[PDB]
Amino acid sequence: MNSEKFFKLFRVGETVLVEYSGTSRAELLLYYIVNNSKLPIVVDDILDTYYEFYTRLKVAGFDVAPLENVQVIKMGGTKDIGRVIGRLNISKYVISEQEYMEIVSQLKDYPVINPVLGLHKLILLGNTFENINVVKMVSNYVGREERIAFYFVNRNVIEKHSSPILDLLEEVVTSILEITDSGIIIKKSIKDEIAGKIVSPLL
Amino acid sequence: MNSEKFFKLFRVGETVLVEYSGTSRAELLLYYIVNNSKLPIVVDDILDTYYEFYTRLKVAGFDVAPLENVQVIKMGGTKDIGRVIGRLNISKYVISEQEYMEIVSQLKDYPVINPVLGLHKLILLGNTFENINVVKMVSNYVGREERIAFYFVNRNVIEKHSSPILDLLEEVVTSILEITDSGIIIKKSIKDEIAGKIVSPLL
Amino acid sequence: MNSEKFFKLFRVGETVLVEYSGTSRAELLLYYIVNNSKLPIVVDDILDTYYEFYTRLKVAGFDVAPLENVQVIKMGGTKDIGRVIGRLNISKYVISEQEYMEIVSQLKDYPVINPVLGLHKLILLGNTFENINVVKMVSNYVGREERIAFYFVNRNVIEKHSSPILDLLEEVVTSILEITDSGIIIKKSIKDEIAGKIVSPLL
Amino acid sequence: MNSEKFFKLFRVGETVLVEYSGTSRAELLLYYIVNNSKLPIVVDDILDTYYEFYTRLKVAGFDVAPLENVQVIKMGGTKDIGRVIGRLNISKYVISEQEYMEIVSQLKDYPVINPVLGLHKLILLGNTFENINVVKMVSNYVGREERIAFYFVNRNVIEKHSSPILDLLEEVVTSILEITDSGIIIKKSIKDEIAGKIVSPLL
Amino acid sequence: MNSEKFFKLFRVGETVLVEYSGTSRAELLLYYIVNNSKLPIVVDDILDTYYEFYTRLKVAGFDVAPLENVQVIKMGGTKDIGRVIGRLNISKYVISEQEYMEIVSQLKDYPVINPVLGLHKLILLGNTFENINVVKMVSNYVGREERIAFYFVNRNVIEKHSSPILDLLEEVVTSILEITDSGIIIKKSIKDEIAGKIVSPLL
Amino acid sequence: MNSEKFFKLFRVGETVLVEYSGTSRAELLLYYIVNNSKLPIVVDDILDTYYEFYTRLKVAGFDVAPLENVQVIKMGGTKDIGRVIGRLNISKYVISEQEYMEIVSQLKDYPVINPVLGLHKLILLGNTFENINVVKMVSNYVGREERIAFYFVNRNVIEKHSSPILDLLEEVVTSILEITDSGIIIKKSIKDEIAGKIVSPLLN
Ligand SMILES: [Cl-]
Ligand SMILES: [Cl-]
Ligand SMILES: [Cl-]
Repeated sequence: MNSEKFFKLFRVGETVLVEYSGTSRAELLLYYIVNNSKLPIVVDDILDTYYEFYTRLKVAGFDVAPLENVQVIKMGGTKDIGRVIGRLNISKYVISEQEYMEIVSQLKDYPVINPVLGLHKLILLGNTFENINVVKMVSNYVGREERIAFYFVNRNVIEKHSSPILDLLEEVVTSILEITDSGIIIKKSIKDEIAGKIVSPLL
Repeated sequence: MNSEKFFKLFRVGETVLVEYSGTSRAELLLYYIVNNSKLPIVVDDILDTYYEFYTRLKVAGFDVAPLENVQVIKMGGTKDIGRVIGRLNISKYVISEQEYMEIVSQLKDYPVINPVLGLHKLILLGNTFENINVVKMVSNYVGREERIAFYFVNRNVIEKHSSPILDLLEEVVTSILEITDSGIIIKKSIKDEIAGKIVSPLL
Repeated sequence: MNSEKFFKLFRVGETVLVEYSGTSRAELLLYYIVNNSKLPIVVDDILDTYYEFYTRLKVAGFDVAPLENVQVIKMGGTKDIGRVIGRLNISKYVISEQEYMEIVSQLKDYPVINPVLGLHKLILLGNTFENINVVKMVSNYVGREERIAFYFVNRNVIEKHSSPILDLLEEVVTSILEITDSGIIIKKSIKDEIAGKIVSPLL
Repeated sequence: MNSEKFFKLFRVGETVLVEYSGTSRAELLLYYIVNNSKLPIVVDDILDTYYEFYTRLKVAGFDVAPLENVQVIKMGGTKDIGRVIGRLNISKYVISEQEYMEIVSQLKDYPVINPVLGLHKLILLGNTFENINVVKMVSNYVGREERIAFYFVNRNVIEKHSSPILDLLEEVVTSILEITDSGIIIKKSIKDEIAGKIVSPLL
Repeated sequence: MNSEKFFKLFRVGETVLVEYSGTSRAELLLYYIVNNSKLPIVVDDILDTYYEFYTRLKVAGFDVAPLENVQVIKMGGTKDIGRVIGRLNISKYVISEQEYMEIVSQLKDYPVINPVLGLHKLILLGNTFENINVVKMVSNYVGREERIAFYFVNRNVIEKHSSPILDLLEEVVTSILEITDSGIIIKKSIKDEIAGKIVSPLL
Repeated sequence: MNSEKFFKLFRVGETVLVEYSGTSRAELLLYYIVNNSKLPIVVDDILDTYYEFYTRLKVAGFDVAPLENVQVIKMGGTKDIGRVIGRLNISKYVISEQEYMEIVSQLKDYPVINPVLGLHKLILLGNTFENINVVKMVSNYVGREERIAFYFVNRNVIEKHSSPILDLLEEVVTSILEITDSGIIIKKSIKDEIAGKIVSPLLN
């Protein structure tokens, strides 16, 4: 389907959890979301995960120019991809809400489509206490109508490291998508009209 | 069913465990209880869990005025939602029974519906000794006629952290409801007849 | 069946393990055993577990006078229910054998029905060596004709905390009953005539 | 089946592992072997396990005189049952072989039936290194024609504590019996073909 | 099935994860790749793993001269096989990518087929933090058109040591092959069509 | 089939993993390999495991003279069974490869059937790092044509202690045999013709 038709499945302010595995080729959905987007794209890049998506798409033969043109907010890492507009540090595997808000202030083209890559990395690295703060990190932004956030997370990484943390994560978001071989399953949604349905937006 | 009928399933003094998961959208049931209750609402908000429920409902388009109008006793956390009448500290992942009673003594309109949110968070953070004190906290109030308590807990979070603790919790409460896709199961009840039955008060 | 016929399933000196879960509402079987008992009742109350049973029954509308009139030996705890004839301190999660006998001497008119509540708590809290001491505490009393003991234990609490202890426990007792939704399963018994059979004495 | 027939399944020098569970009432088999023995009986009583078996049989109504007349070597424990001809301390959850032999040197009527009770307790108490020493002790006696040893072990206790240890144990013994609800299964035997067969000697 | 058609499944710059187990005889596939590659072969030999593949093929009766003539970069280990053009010390279970780059600067006949052997050894040895740096090492080269890398990893070793790590690895590579008894499963590929298909190039 | 045919399933230089369990009575297969053998037999006895196999066979009624007259290289242990031609020290649950070669230097007959007993014990006793060294110890001798080694290992003991280690072990060997009640399964082999097949060599 058309890019903007897909976004119509969500409301401004939502936090969407996109669960995928290593065989899912999640970078394809990320490309679909960024390519020819009608709204401004802002990527929160955790631990150089955007660079990984980028290189995989580049090798696949995609035109990565669109990925290079979006604005990015790095949280750790040393490989800059896209228009970096901010660089936050990660202490105790969590960012500074103070610094983060000071960075988005330079944005004024709201609303924006906000993909967040690499959250599962932070979770794998920390203990229960630090994992809980990472989730608080996510729930702290749910509802801010400045954007629609898409948290791409490798489901298995989180499940196997700490199953309780995955459950907390699915609880605080408003919608949950799961990339499977036959398409994208809408596990949870604000619109009961689409809950449990499977869509194939890339067709 | 009627909201007046749903509440009839319980009697004053009961402690009801409401088990849910990340895909349950448990906030819908909380909203239902808050918006259809004819008694005063007193929420025990553990670690800003109420703010998360409120935020999810708000984004979902619900009129959340009823939520801001209830009385709230905060245990930890920093996000105020509703009329906060007390703030307790989470020392050793538990709360003082003395300081709590000191706060609830300022209430006169009894009985009340008392939703408790975030207990699983407390449990997830503590060890077995601390978890036991949390369970003891819950059993110490079972039977007090000034209210009917609804403990909303993310079942998976507790079961994966300490399965024994989840079973202790289920033992000490008088009723147990579990939210599923088909509806709400009454897993345990004072009424020996309803056990195992499923109801859909929100349809 | 009327309680006194239920008691005929056992022989004086027996130690009966009553296995239940949080959804069993085991307090119902306890009430049945205590109410109108023709044999004296002596309750060993571990860590205020008797108060929890009492409280759930009271809220359920039972006439709990019978529970307040039986003799009780408390092991730890601060909630007094019934005629407390003794208070024993808990050290390393077991009770002094000397102190216990020192207390049971002030008793006459044997045999007695001896409900023991809360053993699973001692196991959940103690270390592996203390868990073994708990089982040892239980086996020390098997065979004494002055009573028939009923150890009410939350099966899941023990098995999910330390499966080996449950096995040791089941081995030292003479009879094992398991409360299920369909009735009480007699998992083990001295009488090969009832082993594997299910009875419903509460009807 | 009669005593002599059952014993013909084994030859002198053999070490037989008798696996059971809490619900098996293994004391019935021990009674069968003791009461029906033309050979002298010598029991290795580890951590008062003989006393436990004794007590269960007594409460069951069995005539425990035959158990009181066997010679016993105690390893730890404080409950004396039978004619104690020796007492040994358990160092690091193992037994000194030089001290054990110094005790059995007083026996002048060979061969004997040697039941060994409570081995799973020594294992539940030790770590891998200490557990390996226990199996070592067991394999050092295999083959000695002065007796036929029957090691009664609670299978689940060992398996849950250390599965590798159970596998090693089964490897060093010459015969393995497992008590089930339908009868005793011969999991391993020097006699080919009877492996996998089930017998009911207590019928 | 084929010879030159095999390499056509991949594009220059790809990173191929080849998953196998102890019963796969994965060396057969390595032999095939080395012996049928028209491009230069450069092997990254981690902890003398090339020597193990080599000895196994030699014993199987294969002509291993082709294995001895490829260029090799040893990462740890003391068993030289092939033509060692560089050696790297292992520190914190990873190597200096900077020194590695210097070592490969001598290569001037690009592209090359780059088999990497023994990665699961570095993973089995390190902790989570170190395992992440190993995966990081792998993702850093994804897309470099100088070669096509085939990482031979014992799947069970990684999965059983750190399941989260296996999922991270599968995520960062562009293609994944899994050796099975029925043939090679293409679990992931830049070509949508072939994903899920099985090929038997060794026929 | 007699040993002669059985050994023909393998070729010199191979390392064969023989997986068994406590109910397998693996000693019977060992007896079959030793009793039956035109080639010289050399047993690597780790932590007195040979004594245990010997004792079980003895109580079973077998003639154990053939086991008493073979050459043995002890790796730890206290029970002397067979003709001990060497004693090796076990440090960090592994054996020095420089000392081993010195002990087999006295061996004039090649090739020899080399049953290695008790490896799972070294693994059960060590951590992951020491286990990996044990595996290296096995892979370092894969391919030496002076013998055909048969490592008798209690699979469950290794599997339950460290599943990864078992997979690593199965990887470095050239053939894998698994003893079951219906016979010996050939889980892996250099000879594709026999792979996956089940044989019952103990049948006369
Ligand atoms: Cl309904
Ligand atoms: Cl009945
Ligand atoms: Cl055959």
